[PDB]
Amino acid sequence: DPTTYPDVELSPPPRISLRSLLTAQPIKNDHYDSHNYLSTHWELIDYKGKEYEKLRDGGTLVQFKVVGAAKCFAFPGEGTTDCKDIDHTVFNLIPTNTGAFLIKDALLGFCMTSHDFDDLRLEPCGISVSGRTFSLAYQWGILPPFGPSKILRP
Amino acid sequence: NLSDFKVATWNLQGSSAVNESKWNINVRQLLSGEQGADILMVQEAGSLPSSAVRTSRVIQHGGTPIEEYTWNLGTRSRPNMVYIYYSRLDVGANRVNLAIVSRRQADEAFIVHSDSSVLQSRPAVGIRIGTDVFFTVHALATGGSDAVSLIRNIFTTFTSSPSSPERRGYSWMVVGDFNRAPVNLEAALRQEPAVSENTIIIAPTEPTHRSGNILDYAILHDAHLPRREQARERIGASLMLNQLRSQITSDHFPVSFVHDR
Amino acid sequence: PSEPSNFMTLMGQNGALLTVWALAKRNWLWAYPNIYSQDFGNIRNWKIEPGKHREYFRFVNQSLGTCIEAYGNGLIHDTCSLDKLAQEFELLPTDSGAVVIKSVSQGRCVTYNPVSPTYYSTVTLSTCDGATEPLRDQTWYLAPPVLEATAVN
Repeated sequence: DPTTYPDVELSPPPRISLRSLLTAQPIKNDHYDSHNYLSTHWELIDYKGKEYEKLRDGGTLVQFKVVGAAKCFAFPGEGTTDCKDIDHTVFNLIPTNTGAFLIKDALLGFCMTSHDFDDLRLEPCGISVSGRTFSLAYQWGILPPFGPSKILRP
Repeated sequence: NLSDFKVATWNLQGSSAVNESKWNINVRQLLSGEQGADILMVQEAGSLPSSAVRTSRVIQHGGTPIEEYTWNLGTRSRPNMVYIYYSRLDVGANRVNLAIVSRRQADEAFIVHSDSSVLQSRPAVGIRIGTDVFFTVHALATGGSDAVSLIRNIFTTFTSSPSSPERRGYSWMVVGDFNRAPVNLEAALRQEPAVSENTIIIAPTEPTHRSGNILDYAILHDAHLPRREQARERIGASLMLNQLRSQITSDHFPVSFVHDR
Repeated sequence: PSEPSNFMTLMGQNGALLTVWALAKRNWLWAYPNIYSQDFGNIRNWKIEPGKHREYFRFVNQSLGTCIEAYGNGLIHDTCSLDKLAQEFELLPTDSGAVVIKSVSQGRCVTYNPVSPTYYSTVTLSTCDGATEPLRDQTWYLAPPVLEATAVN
């Protein structure tokens, strides 16, 4: 943007697949055919707003945006909704000692969990999760986007 | 000594849209575990983790900014700390910033300029732990043409023309995005034997960037190795993928420099 | 704790984790998603360490202490030995962020079948072409270990 160093080109948001560590099932968007791998891709963008600070719990507020559209993952997600609808599209990344992530909704401070295939829920996990340990149901992996890829050669 | 530390480097490619998540996803992983870095150089760091706290220590005696912060990677009750030496160079967009994360506090901090660091390029930011000095750099994107002046100037500052006798006994390591192939930088340094014979470039043979290019590595001078014998160094470089538990949130891969087992 | 951070899982595009099935040494390695191997325990978690050689790595089982080793057309796990080249692998980056695991001794990559009429994938070694097909895939994700996690916020 108005960087002091224009020689350094701005970088686009990172592409990821959000998988439950229990089922290894990726969170899908409704923008592509569920048969299309692009249906498992999201852009990780940080939320800069300040209306969720009281329950942030030391986590990092983010949004999972559809690639090439102004739509974001929303919890009771048939699919996605307006990125402008923060109350339903803003999530909270909570770090762990293993590299897995606990993900809470910014609004309620509830934990997103998956107990089995196609099972996705938002349940109260207390006032704070710091120092507490959780099972795979509460864990999410922010991994490479599902699909094809090419080996990088030097 | 340099080989006593596990050094790593990562161009975070921060920006106003995505910066904090990169710190908590990838940086946290690079610093953890038995193989976590003792010192991690970060380029294009944007903002520091929002939980980082600036200390009262003033380590900025020049014009280029350099501040010390502490960052708790663990809980309040069970802390896990590291120091961050932040240089907010990008006053325009605050994204092309340099930083050095250290588990140990720096005995001293340094800023070393090249022939263009006060024109358009970025200076080397560094810290000293005992008799070892560690610098992070981000050379110009167009071939990293400022690299040679940057290495040369650090060399004359500590090794050839030190302002105190101790400095000649300091070992130093310049780590980061050189924006040019190791062999390309190596060829250029050979134009200056004094610099070239007192250093050793340490880089991976695997790509360090999505384009397939090798751009992130280190160049060092071991004060306990004779001129023309730096290649005796028992430090090897390699991609630090053994530290990841997530997608790498930038186009640059983390690179580590560790003592040969 | 401080030891968990040392382990991870190598997850295929199908969510299948490279794992030890038969605990006895020198038995083939397979791939089972966590959902269908919950009783497997930590034999599914691995510690990546530097090999004997600079840019190479070896995988040490969290539960058994054994190492992955290239053997024949597949992988087995055996006693760790830095002098066994077959136990050193290259973690090749890809343009998506996933990795391709290459055997230094063989020069072939860890291949698997994302699609299976069973709950597990067969793991083999073959020409490194970064294929990503329903029955032949060579890409893995360096992911969190299958362990309970403690929030460090």
